[PDB]
Amino acid sequence: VPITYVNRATXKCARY
Amino acid sequence: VTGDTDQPIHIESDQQSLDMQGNVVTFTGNVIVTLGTIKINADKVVVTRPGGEQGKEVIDGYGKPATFYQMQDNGKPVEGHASQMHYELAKDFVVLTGNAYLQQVDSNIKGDKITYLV
Repeated sequence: VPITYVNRATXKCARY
Repeated sequence: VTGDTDQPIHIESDQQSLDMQGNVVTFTGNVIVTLGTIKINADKVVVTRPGGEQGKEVIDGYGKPATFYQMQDNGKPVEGHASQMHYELAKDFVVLTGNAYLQQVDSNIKGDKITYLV
């Protein structure tokens, strides 16, 4: 699968 | 039901900047790498892939300055610092550059350029 990460701004996470 | 699908490495960011003229990603903030019984941290991380067929991921990171941290079952955790630190994932290996310090369980080492294990 592609890279995925969480963000200290959005709270919800995402793929690259 | 629906939800997650896979998390083989956990990653977080404070601020991302994507190259809308090409493809590269600048990371900024407190980027974490989780891998087995080690971790790495930086502000700056960059993501590149110099070979499509063999799926050849590579990253690096510094400026914090970048450090290792290891938590050890025998009560002997270990760490180190560098001016530059790379993770050649497509080579199973890690390298430090510029004022590379590592402490082992036995002694320390401090020099130009130093190899590290997973």
